[PDB]
Amino acid sequence: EKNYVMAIDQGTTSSRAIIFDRNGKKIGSSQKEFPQYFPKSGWVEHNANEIWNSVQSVIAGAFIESGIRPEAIAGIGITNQRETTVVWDKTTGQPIANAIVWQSRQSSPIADQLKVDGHTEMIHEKTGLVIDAYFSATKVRWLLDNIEGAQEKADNGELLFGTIDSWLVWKLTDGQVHVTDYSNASRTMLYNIHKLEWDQEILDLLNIPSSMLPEVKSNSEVYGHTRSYEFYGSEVPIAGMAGDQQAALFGQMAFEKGMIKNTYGTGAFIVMNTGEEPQLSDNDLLTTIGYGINGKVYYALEGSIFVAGSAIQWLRDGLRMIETSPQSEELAAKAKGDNEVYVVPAFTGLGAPYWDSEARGAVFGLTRGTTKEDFVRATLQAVAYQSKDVIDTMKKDSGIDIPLLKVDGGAAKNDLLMQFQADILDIDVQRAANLETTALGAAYLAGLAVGFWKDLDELKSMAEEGQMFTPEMPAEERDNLYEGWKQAVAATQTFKFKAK
Amino acid sequence: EKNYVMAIDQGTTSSRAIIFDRNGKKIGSSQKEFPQYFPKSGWVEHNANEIWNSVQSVIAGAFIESGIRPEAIAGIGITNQRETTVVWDKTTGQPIANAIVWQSRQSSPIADQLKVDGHTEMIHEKTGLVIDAYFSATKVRWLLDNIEGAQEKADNGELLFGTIDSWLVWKLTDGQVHVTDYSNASRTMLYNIHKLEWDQEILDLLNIPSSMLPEVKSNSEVYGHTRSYEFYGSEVPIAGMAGDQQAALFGQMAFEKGMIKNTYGTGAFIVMNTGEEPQLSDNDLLTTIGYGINGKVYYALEGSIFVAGSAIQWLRDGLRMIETSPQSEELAAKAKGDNEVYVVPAFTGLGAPYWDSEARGAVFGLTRGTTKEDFVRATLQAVAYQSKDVIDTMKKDSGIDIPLLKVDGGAAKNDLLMQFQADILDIDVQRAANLETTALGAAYLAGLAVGFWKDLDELKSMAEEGQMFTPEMPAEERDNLYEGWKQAVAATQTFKFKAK
Repeated sequence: EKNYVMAIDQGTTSSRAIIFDRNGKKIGSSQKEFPQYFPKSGWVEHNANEIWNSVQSVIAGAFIESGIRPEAIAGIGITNQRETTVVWDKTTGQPIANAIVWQSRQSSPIADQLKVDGHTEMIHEKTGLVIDAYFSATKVRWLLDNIEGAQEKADNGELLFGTIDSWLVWKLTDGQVHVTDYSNASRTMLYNIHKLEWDQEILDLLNIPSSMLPEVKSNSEVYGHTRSYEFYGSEVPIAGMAGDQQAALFGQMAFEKGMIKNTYGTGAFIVMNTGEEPQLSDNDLLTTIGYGINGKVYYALEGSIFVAGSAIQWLRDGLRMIETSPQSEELAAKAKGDNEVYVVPAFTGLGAPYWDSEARGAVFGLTRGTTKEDFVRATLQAVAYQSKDVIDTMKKDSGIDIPLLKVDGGAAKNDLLMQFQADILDIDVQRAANLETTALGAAYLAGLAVGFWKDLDELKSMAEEGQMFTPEMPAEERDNLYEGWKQAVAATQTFKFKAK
Repeated sequence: EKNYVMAIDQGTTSSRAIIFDRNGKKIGSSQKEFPQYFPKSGWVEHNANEIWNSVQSVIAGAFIESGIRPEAIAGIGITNQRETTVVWDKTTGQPIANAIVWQSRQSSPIADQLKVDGHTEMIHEKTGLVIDAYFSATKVRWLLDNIEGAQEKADNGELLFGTIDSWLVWKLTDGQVHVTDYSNASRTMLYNIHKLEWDQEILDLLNIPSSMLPEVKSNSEVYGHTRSYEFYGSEVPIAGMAGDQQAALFGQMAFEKGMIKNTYGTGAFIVMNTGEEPQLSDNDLLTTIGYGINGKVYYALEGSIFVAGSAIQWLRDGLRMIETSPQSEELAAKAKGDNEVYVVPAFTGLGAPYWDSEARGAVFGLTRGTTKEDFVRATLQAVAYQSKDVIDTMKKDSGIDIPLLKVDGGAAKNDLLMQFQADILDIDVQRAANLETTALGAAYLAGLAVGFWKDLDELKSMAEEGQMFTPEMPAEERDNLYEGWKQAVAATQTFKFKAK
């Protein structure tokens, strides 16, 4: 236990591990994709054993690339795709079925039914969330409805539930620790964010035995130590944990009320720190927990954009319009049209501020002159436009003006996209020097827990700001582009055809 | 109470690790490609640190996939691309330069000069080999010629030489052990195979200091134990070692005199076991050491075909005629032509039985109706034809009639190619149940050294038979196809153009 901390980032389509020194500098890293299953249209599943294997792989890869040995690791921090739900057998460690991903709509019939039975308001008051298949609760209900015998095993204390943080810590401790942090728990829709406890009324409503549930802890404390007889001959403290979007918020050093970031990945998620009190007005956004450290709980407002990077995957894999995902920026830069085509890629419904689960993907403004380049450019721009919807909502809700947006994520590497984002927002966009701020955030949490870094000030002193994009598009051009987006979304929301 | 053996197969374009149980069943494996460098025409280099990283990765991957723990491995067998040469600093452990691959012709001017100065008869009588850039000797000379200061450091005991086996054992032991086995040693062109020692007269001729050279040991004994603080730990015996083609011979259980195999991979290599006395006539073939075990040394005859699999990589990367390598099987199966097109892919010269370093790749029988499919089929068929050349030479030299050929290697999976091989040879072709008999060979060697398996009879009790291919083409067709090949080769050997 010495001079390095490791972060593991278990993302939607790949896992990553990174080892940092006491300066916050990257010494080694490794990344590996894992299988995505789509058994029925709208369903998305992961095999949790394959997720664990990808994590084992990248932990190995980080050590191999760094030349660092486990005995030198002070702490491990863990961050993850949120909501994605695993249920597993307590004795064998075997998942009962595939994990259901946050992307999946397979549990929508159950969410719909909860709405028809009138629970929307109660759920929102307790959890800060909205009744939707997005969150863990209906994924658990789905698994206990559909996996033969699962409900009875659960009623007999034999099955455990966990989000990915919890699953991984379980794996790493070989079953000794079944824990989750406040930020991940807050995403389950089973957790009361005001009383800070699993909500018994929701549990009863859904017939989920409380014996399935992990204990909830802060985002920065020692949860246990590795056994994992792959982590070599070392018992390393598992010491920081947060949902990926909250990890990014922390890694961006957004510690003060009002500070705001956006992470561009498979989806895009705008999170504002609101401090120790939720927020007077939640309208059209989620109220969630940012992080719990130093005895205190810090809340956040979040607007979720479900489909961002995955729209580009669709172009590649569905339409086969592009050969690779990076090729998309090459094509978009070459677009020659008037910029009047709009793609609203709401494959699973519109996220914030709309939260309209019946919307599907749509395209507008097509003409004979519309080229592949134009269509790909419009697809990329969607995430910038919806980010503005969200950020305007955040100003309205928070009554705070927003002079600056910090940004991170794989997709934020696209300079032209970031310039466009600044241009349409008419606010400065500050891109992180190290785009993987999710992993950095988890490393910070773990480092603070073990005394690797002592104080939030030692973290600040590591801050080395990145590329700044300043707005350079005139008000008339910007107002026109955004007004066309609003009309596109409006028109998308009018298509609500349901068969029979 | 340890119940598994691991084999590491460090090949020409990828490395692979497999864990076997005491019945020989594969429990887990992992394979990883690593960069191939071609700095000039005819040169082929590997970064030895990247090769080490690939082996680290696959050692992890096999543990990860199998669920087995390093404390349960009875011993590790290592097998490798032969001749490939690394020279490194004894103190830093840093290679002085890229390794020079067996494929590389960069040291040809040095080999050429040795032939001009009449050293053929003497090198062959000492080593069983021929003077060619293929073998390690001229590659070490190239490194001492061309890396500034290298000859002086070598002369001062500061640099070590190793084929890949030796490099890997050095890395695994963190610099404790500098060893090589008889089979790998015999391929350097620095090792006297009659006297079983490094040949001083060859070393003086090439000005190679003997302090560079590893100790030479048998193919089955404990060379040392792992440190490798990534091999978790667990100090596991490093216990079997052989050049890849000799490991395959052992893996096929070709333990008796006369028994013969061919391994179809990047190159193809026909090896016949000639027992405890070398073979009487070596004409047109190599005399090499098969393996040393039980205090005895088993010799072998070899015919090497440099370009087999790599002809298909050339179709993919050079001509861009196919999308991936697997696709070649599929194109060849659709070929409609008379089968009268011949491709002699001798990019770096012709191997056994020709050993003509000045021949280059060539193509014959083209007509306006020759399709891509026909071109691809002719390319694949070359290795089958040249294997007949070699097998007929072996029959000539040994007087042994050869009624059966055992086969293995990745490229042997192609049933149409394996049938064609049996067809043109008019002898039965028996494919290994497990195509990676190389790794199996290394495992057998390691297991025998630590008593995991006690005696050769325990090895034979594991034999599970593979697919048999029996000849089914009449004499006239077989004789015409082969005659055409021989004319193609003759014509290739007549093109000997050299500028100036």
